[PDB]
Amino acid sequence: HTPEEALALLKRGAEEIVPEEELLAKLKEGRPLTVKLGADPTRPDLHLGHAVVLRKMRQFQELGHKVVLIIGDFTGMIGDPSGRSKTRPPLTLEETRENAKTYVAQAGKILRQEPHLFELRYNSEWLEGLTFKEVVRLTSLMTVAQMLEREDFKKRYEAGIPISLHELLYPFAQAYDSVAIRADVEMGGTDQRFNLLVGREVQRAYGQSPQVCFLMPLLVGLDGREKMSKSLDNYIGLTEPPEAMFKKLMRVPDPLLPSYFRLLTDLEEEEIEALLKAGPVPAHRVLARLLTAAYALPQIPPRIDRAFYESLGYAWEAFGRDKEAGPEEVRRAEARYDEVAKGGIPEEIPEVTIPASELKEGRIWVARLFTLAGLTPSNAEARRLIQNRGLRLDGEVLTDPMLQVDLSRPRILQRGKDRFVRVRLSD
Amino acid sequence: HTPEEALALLKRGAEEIVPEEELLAKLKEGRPLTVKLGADPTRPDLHLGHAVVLRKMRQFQELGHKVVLIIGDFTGMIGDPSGRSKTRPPLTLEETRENAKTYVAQAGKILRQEPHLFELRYNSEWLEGLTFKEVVRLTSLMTVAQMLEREDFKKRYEAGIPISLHELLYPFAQAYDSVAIRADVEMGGTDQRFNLLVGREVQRAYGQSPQVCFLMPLLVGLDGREKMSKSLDNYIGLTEPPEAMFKKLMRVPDPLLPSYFRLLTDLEEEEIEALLKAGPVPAHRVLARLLTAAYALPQIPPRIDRAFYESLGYAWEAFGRDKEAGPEEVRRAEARYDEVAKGGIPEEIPEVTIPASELKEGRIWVARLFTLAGLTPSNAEARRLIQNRGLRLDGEVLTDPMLQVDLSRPRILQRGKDRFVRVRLSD
RNA sequence: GGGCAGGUUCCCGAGCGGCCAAAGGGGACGGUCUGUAAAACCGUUGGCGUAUGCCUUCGCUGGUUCGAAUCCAGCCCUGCCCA
RNA sequence: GGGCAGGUUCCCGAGCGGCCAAAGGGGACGGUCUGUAAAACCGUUGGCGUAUGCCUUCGCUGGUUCGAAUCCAGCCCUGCCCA
Ligand SMILES: Nc1ncnc2c1ncn2[C@@H]1O[C@H](COP(=O)(O)OP(=O)(O)OP(=O)(O)O)[C@@H](O)[C@H]1O
Ligand SMILES: Nc1ncnc2c1ncn2[C@@H]1O[C@H](COP(=O)(O)OP(=O)(O)OP(=O)(O)O)[C@@H](O)[C@H]1O
Ligand SMILES: N[C@H](CO)Cc1ccc(O)cc1
Ligand SMILES: N[C@H](CO)Cc1ccc(O)cc1
Repeated sequence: HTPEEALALLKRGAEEIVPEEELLAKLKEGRPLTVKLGADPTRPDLHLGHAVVLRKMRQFQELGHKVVLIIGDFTGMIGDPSGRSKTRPPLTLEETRENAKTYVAQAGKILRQEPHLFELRYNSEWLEGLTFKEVVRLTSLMTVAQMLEREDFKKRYEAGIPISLHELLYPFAQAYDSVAIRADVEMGGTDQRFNLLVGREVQRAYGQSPQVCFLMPLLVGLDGREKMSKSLDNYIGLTEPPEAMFKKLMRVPDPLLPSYFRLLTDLEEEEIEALLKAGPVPAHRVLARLLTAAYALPQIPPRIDRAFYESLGYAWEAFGRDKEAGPEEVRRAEARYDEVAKGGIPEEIPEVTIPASELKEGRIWVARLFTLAGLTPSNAEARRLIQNRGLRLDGEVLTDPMLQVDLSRPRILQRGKDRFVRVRLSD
Repeated sequence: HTPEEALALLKRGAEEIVPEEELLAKLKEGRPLTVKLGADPTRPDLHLGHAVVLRKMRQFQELGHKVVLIIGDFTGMIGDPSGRSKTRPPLTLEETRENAKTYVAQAGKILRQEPHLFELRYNSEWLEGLTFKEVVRLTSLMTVAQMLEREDFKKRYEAGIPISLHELLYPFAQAYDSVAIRADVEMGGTDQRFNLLVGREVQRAYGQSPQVCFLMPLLVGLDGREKMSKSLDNYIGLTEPPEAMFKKLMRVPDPLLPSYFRLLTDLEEEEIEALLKAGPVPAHRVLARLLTAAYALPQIPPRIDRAFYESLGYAWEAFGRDKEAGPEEVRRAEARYDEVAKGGIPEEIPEVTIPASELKEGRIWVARLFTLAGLTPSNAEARRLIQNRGLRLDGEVLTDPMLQVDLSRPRILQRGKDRFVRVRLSD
């Protein structure tokens, strides 16, 4: 694909690219551009949200450009204020580096690892030794009125909500990473406009070609309103078992399916529109199958498309009705979903042995058992859950909080619609 | 003097000491307290303004405490925003270190140098290696709303006047210097409240006894309104020749004499009040004599008082009329003042030889001569000055801008009331 | 990144095509009155041996016209409103 | 540094001396209806082998009273107004 042609593929599904005429230009230079993308391991594991920007990076690699993944072990220590309406809490450099592990491992599910298209870097490499005098020069490149001109900060300032002064350095620390690696393009979610812009500003200061800001739409999380985030618990991990990933995707609030196909799949608007035709449930089945299938593999395919869907063994014309077809892992997944919907037990449930000592008088109080089992944070809670008709013992809905369970033979504990644990005597 | 007693001597003439009960306490610890006082050599030479805080430091040394003079060669690079209503301009670390020279030399005119009472330090020693991570911790000790709560910043922000973000680090850089040397007390002009307070804040963060902020009144400069400053050209240098120092003090606007005696001398309110009795001119004579006398010496006396005034040979009862009395240097000084008032020539005038080549046709144009002499920035100016009846040749008020001066024998050039230069042929 | 308002001489600031080295105010400098003060008042506030001559100064770099501080073009910087 | 208003449970937030493990709203969790969705509705929202018993939780540390989340004292932190 020639320049003019690449700028298209890339431009598709993208929120905004500014300044676009510069990306079109850089493409014409016939040399691997440097595509930057950082992530602050404040919490482990990546998720479908990240997949939004990562699949895009992948696509840049696919057109021969090099991607540099910046693991913000340092920045993550400071905490990125973008969005947050409250100072993010502190994090030690040892912590962020612990999380980083997951990020490296996991990025691979979407990114290419071939050395000429992928470099890994932790900004703590070049940021710890940034000198006080050097900082002063960065922070002198912008004015107070400009910082406060940010959505996030404005609101907070006006609302009289504390803003730690250090929260103002973050933009610059991120900005530097750009200079650090002469980035041609910095990838990002829309909530990174500001940071990506300060990146251009700081690059000029260091006499470098101002990177091309590439913003991707933000994927909304399972709650329906807020964006997917590791801190909001509304995400679908990139490395959850197919069972889990499949069920969660079956829960993506209806009003979002359109967005999910656009940001997570490669289906033509037409194919999407016709899917919603079949209705909500059917679409979910499809969306779920694709992604559970895709992320099941060691690395997703260059394109999650109608063909890829069919290559699995499904009939696009079947619109999800063809449950039987499909991989012997996505199958069982969708299968577990349905059994549970019906109110049946999942085939494979986690067993958890219970030391005879934990017994008392030969039995064990249901309240405590559910806790010893990790289904309830505590007896009191269990009790409460039971009064609320929320736990089941061997399929039967418990009703006697004082119940004394007999662990002679295994038992199948249950909490809510889909949390199962088989337990037995081991001691 | 016991603690309770010291807290008094010190408290006299001082703007405010906060928190006072802490200084009273520290005094009782019977151990040399650490009195901090920094200065940013943005421009060379100290002046009577500085003398305000320096004489106070001296007094702390006089009661046995140790003074640590911090030469802000680093801070001076950043630029202290206090007061300034516009970002101070940049300064290289090599520059500030050039100026520093003057400051060390000159501080001595007021400060004691005995090692157990005086230490010299350039904060660039401990500030250059302050790490980015370390900075983040300093700037996290305060909120935006608090920075903007400053007189200086508020005004500017509201007034829509640019505030470089780096201007916000200065407080912290100064604050650190406190931690750096476990300062018990930081001295300062009232325009340093904020900085001195952030110093306590930052000390707590580093688990140190929050220093005692000691604010001294600001001495107003010769203009009459604005405070004396190296950047406003309204100062009287601590190391100007007695001639100069004497004449400038004879120009201290009347409405300020009270302040000048209080901040620069050690005369009881009573003595001051009775001086103003004699009237303006007489008081000036006295004020001038004292300080010109005092700063004439290699180091001022512990107290510029009525006794010291008399020890010079003056009659306090004479109220300045006794012009003859006095040192053979302060005498000639006051003498030059008067001759010039009368319109006479000063005895000792600076000569400046003029290379025959500079001649043209045997003469030299008055306009150019005044420039070759350093009395006028340029011919045009000279011409203009002359049209304005502002230059004199040999006592005669020039009137012919095209005049061709004859440098056969010396000539006495003059610009305004008191700028004289004798010039002659040398080549 | 996008919209609008700004960028001019020491500072702030007016600026129209040629009347622009460029209004006014401030500051500062000279001067008068004085006390080598203040106030008031009167001037000055790009440079060149002395000048229908040239250069420097209107954010930068180009261009239009005979002629650009004004106009056009790209870029830089600030405030506000955005994102 | 000084004045005033705040600091309470996952969040925001009411709080009076004992009625406080502490109102209400949000979120979240259970449940009903469903499509393992939404909306609506009904509950839950410190812990302890099962409890006129104790502990943890009202910014920190002390103290008053029989009894403190409420009161007093010093200190910490935030917003506004100051300096
Ligand atoms: N839900 C999302 N949808 C789309 N892109 C996302 C989403 N979350 C994060 N990203 C992108 O991934 C990049 C890395 O995110 P990172 O984890 O560093 O911070 P974050 O925004 O706090 O993440 P989280 O959303 O997990 O809080 C972001 O710069 C953004 O471009
Ligand atoms: N006119 C003055 N009157 C009284 N104290 C002064 C005066 N000028 C400066 N000081 C004091 O001297 C200290 C050192 O001043 P420094 O030269 O570092 O900064 P500055 O305030 O810019 O000085 P300047 O007044 O020369 O601009 C200040 O912290 C202040 O305490
Ligand atoms: N700050 C972004 C969100 O956490 C991630 C990041 C982006 C760019 C970097 O150079 C570093 C981190
Ligand atoms: N910032 C003050 C005025 O210039 C001077 C100063 C005061 C304290 C220091 O630690 C350093 C400099």
